[PDB]
Amino acid sequence: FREVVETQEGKTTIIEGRITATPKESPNPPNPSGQCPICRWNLKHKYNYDDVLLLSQFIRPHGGMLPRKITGLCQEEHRKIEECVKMAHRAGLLPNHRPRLPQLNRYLTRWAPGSVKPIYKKGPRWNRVRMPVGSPLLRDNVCYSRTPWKLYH
Amino acid sequence: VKCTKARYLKKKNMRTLWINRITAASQEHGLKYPALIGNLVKCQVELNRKVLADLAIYEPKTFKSLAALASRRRHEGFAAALGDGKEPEGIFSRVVQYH
Amino acid sequence: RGRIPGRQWIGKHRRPRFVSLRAKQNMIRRLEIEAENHYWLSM
Amino acid sequence: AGGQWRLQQGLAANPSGYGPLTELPDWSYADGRPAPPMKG
Amino acid sequence: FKNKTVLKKRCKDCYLVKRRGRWYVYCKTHPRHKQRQM
Amino acid sequence: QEERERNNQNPWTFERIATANMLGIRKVLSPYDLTHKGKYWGKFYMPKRV
Amino acid sequence: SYLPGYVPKTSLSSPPWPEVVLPDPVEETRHHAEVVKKVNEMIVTGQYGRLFAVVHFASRQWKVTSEDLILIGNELDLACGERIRLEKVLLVGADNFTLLGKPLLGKDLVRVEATVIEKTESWPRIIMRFRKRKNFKKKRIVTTPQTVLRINSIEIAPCL
Amino acid sequence: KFTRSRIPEKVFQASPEDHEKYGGDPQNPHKLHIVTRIKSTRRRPYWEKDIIKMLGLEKAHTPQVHKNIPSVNAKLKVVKHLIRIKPLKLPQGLPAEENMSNTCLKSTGELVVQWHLKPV
Amino acid sequence: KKLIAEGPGETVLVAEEEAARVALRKLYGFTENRRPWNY
Amino acid sequence: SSFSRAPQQWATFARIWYLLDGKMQPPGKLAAMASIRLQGLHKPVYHALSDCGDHVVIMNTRHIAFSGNKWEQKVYSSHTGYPGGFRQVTAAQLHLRDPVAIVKLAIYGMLPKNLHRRTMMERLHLFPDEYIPEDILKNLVEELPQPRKIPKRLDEYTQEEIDAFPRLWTPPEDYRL
Amino acid sequence: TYSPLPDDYNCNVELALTSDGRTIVCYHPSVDIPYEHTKPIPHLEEGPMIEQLSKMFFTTKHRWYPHGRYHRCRKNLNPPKDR
Ligand SMILES: [Mg+2]
Ligand SMILES: [Mg+2]
Ligand SMILES: [Zn+2]
Ligand SMILES: [Zn+2]
Repeated sequence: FREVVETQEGKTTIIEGRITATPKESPNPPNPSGQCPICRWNLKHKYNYDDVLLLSQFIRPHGGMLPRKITGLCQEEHRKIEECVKMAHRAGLLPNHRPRLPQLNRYLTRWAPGSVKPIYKKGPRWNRVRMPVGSPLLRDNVCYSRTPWKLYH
Repeated sequence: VKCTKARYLKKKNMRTLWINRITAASQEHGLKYPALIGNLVKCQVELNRKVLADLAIYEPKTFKSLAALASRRRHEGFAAALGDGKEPEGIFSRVVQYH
Repeated sequence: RGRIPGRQWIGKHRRPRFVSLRAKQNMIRRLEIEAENHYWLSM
Repeated sequence: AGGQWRLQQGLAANPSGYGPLTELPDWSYADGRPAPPMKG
Repeated sequence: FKNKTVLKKRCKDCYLVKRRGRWYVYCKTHPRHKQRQM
Repeated sequence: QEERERNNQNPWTFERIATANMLGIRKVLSPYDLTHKGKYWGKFYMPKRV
Repeated sequence: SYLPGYVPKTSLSSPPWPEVVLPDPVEETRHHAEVVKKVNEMIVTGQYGRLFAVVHFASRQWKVTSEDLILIGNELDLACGERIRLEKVLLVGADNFTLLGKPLLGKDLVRVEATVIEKTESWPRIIMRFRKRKNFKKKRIVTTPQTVLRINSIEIAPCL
Repeated sequence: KFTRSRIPEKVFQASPEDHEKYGGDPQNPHKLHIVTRIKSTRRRPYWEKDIIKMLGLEKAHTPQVHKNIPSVNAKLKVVKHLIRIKPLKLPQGLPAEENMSNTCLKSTGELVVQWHLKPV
Repeated sequence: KKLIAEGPGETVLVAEEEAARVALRKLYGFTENRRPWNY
Repeated sequence: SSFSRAPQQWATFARIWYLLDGKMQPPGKLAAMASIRLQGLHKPVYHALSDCGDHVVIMNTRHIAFSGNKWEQKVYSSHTGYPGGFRQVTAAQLHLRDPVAIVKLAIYGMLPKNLHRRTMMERLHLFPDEYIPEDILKNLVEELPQPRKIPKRLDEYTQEEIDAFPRLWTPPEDYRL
Repeated sequence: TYSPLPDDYNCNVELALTSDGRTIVCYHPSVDIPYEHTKPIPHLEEGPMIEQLSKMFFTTKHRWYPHGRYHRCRKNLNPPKDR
């Protein structure tokens, strides 16, 4: 990475960019012949929002998500983890990443709270307005229990 | 007329009541009722829901052995799920052959 | 709210009943043993 | 419960159908004599 | 302004976005091109 | 369509159950349904169906 | 360094339940026999007290002990005061151990003796089958035969 | 309208895949079909309910034997969807006259001639 | 530091005397789980 | 046993006081385990005629959380009796007005609709904060565990766990971040 | 060392089969409560009375009201005792 600073001198100003410590991965990829990281480490269907150790690696300090071209992820996976970090962002698991400056607990929330409207009336069983949980993207995760994931309550 | 068909209600009510009792004592020991009876019939013990419930009332030490007997069969069954054959069968999963 | 026209099981519009995996698992068991039957009463 | 398991080994799905749970004599004399067969 | 199920960008300046729970379409050069999702 | 019905993992289709009638389904069905197997329902057409 | 199938620690990396391992069978066989023989000499020495028993009779189970009454909804063709030895027992248990079968226990292991004391005609159970606005009604009174048994005593054999 | 459904005979032609599955060798075919009813007689045409009564399977969970011949095959074919079919096989030879009483059925379709009622 | 008997009760006094009763039964051998009278 | 008649019968059908911490738990799962403990289903001697129910105490009902947008989606509706008395309030607004409310009407649906309902409801106790009177805090028995594990935060994850977890990909140096 | 359940609250449980493998036996002596797991020992009217005892017994006020003579006479005066 590189850090840029804009310094303040009297009647002048200087902009300069310096290189910082470049982290790296471990020297033992478990699964070679993998183009994306989930295939190189076998995390294709065995991750979620709660295991935030890898999610912190695919974000910015303010809370911005990295691009696919520089990270090198699949299209299906790139849209998966950008969802999972949004679940973690709304859940409040990364309080140090509050973006830039000059009330209630919450978790497992697909959409944003402000934009979502209430349901003043729920229809009958055959037209019940059931609320959503998670997303259709992470449905492919292996379910250790026998019954499947209930995405809509 | 209500006295006649109430017998089938007496059967269903008392039957389902025993399910709640055995489901309760199992949860106290750390198991659930569907897995419980599955291990019992797998381990060849034909104890109906009356005595199975009533046993939990007066000797929880015995019902703990039934639960411990049941939980061990689950691990034997899961070990069988990993490898069906090609292994030594479970010691308690061994069956008696009548003829 | 949520009523339906007339009776619940007949007519131009009725309650739309839907399937459960229980009933699916039940009926496949009945026709797969019938496939076991189909093998045996042959030959 | 367990009916599918019992027929896997060849036993009756209902244990009351056949097997030692019912076919044996349900009572005998205290002196060891054999009781008569049951109607069932 | 106008509501409409399917959206269509009339001109290049038209851009569609997701805002407060619905699909909107805004155009600064042609304000009449605005189109809400229904 | 012809490769989907050839490569389908479901071993059960309208052809087998209808011609053999393993559960007495010919009651609910029509005789025209034997040639209108699964795709059709009155005038409609379900290309997703197989 | 890492196995190809290895995965880092996450919530879905491993199952939620804890991993377990069963003991080896050889020492278990010596454990199966050792715990049995100390119980065998326990009952021979007579450390136990009461002993309850479960019984399959008349197509239904009962939890029973000694000096306890029990009823059956039919006649056995036994004269009053006669004793009988019951064959089927699912399990019998004492204060500190239990003897469960597969499904029942052996004949030589137990000897459950019970006396027949009393026989009633059941109290009059009335039944009425009725249907509405069609003049369908009927009555019937049954007095089924009943017999009262009592388990006089239960004992166990040293054979095991 | 609904009528009696004629079945193509080609359906009842076992392929090698079916042979390896059910273990039924085509040569040396079995002789007798153990039949048992599961589906109710109700909500079925008049020809379906009287045939199963003509076969004598009004009672459910009651094993009853029939022949493996083309004539009786037509009967339980049209009402095949009301019953289970299982073949008859025995290691201990036909039931002798001395062992007529001590017979016993099994869930695997076996019919043991001897039944002494205790394990090995 | 070794137990002999345990007894429930409404209050501490009722539980104390009940636990005293529990010990007296097993001390004299009149427990409810004792050998019934043989015949 | 060797217990007397009345003391033994008393200890069997006696009541007990459970305790539960509602920090980062859903109102349903704590209601599910609570409701079965209110009738006394956990007792193997259960019978509906015998009121063998047990008390339950909840804490941190303010610090609860749903799974989904049910803070906004869910609506709790009631009718006073007059015309226009039908009103609706979101779970968020209802929480701001009464943090004790969400659980008490949530359990209210779980347990059956009998006359034993209101007896078991008042037997249950609720507190928004972890501050309890000494009277009801002293007569405790056991604190049953929570249904769901609470996920840890980045500040909570120790360093040895992060070091044990392997970094996955190489970032090119030519990147602002 | 492996155990199916924690043997620290009810009884020390261990299962055992005869060498032939036809019967199962169990040995479950009850646990001994350690000394460390212990502690040392140390008018009004209808309205106010019905509510204060309800708050005392943790129950409702309905059952405390008096019933009619219809139910008082139907109550059995010689109920049977078991054991
Ligand atoms: Mg039933
Ligand atoms: Mg209507
Ligand atoms: Zn991949
Ligand atoms: Zn425009």
